[PDB]
Amino acid sequence: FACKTANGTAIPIGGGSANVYVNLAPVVNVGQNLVVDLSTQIFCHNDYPETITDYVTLQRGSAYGGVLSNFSGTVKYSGSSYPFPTTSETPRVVYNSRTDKPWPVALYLTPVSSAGGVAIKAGSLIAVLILRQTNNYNSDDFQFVWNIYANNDVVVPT
Ligand SMILES: O=[N+]([O-])c1ccc2c(ccn2-c2ccc(O[C@H]3O[C@H](CO)[C@@H](O)[C@H](O)[C@@H]3O)cc2)c1
Repeated sequence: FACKTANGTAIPIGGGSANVYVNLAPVVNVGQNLVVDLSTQIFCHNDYPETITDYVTLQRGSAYGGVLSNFSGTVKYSGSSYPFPTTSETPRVVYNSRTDKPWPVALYLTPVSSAGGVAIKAGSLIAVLILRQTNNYNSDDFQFVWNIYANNDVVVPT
């Protein structure tokens, strides 16, 4: 089991950490959601699906910078939503193919009532998402740590 990113970096067997750079909607209104879709950013596969089934969770999602200060919301993992920043580990998604498969995570972030002007700064860290991988074969339990950076400013109109 290993993963790769839309920025051309990787995390091999055994886990590790990578950076992800996301283009964000430039304007988000109070009462609306900023969508941060990681399924177009992070892709993983199973290295021996003939005999092994891989299990993958979002172990913890943490907010930083302008997301931490100016937004609330949810994380959608494989069709179900949970609070973000996270308060538990999600259920598992099965990886059962060598073919790249997106990691089905997206953040839905809404501005807090006090937000206005530049709410997320270009280049800044917005989230850290920990992917936990196990299997039905051995006792491997690996963390793939994804540091999510904004590529651009996000403005919340007054
Ligand atoms: O039954 N056999 O004959 C048999 C069984 C296993 C075999 C082979 C040949 C290679 N392997 C093998 C390949 C990869 C492997 O672990 C990595 O990939 C797993 C699947 O993605 C993942 O769960 C692990 O955490 C680790 O990332 C573990 C074993 C033959």
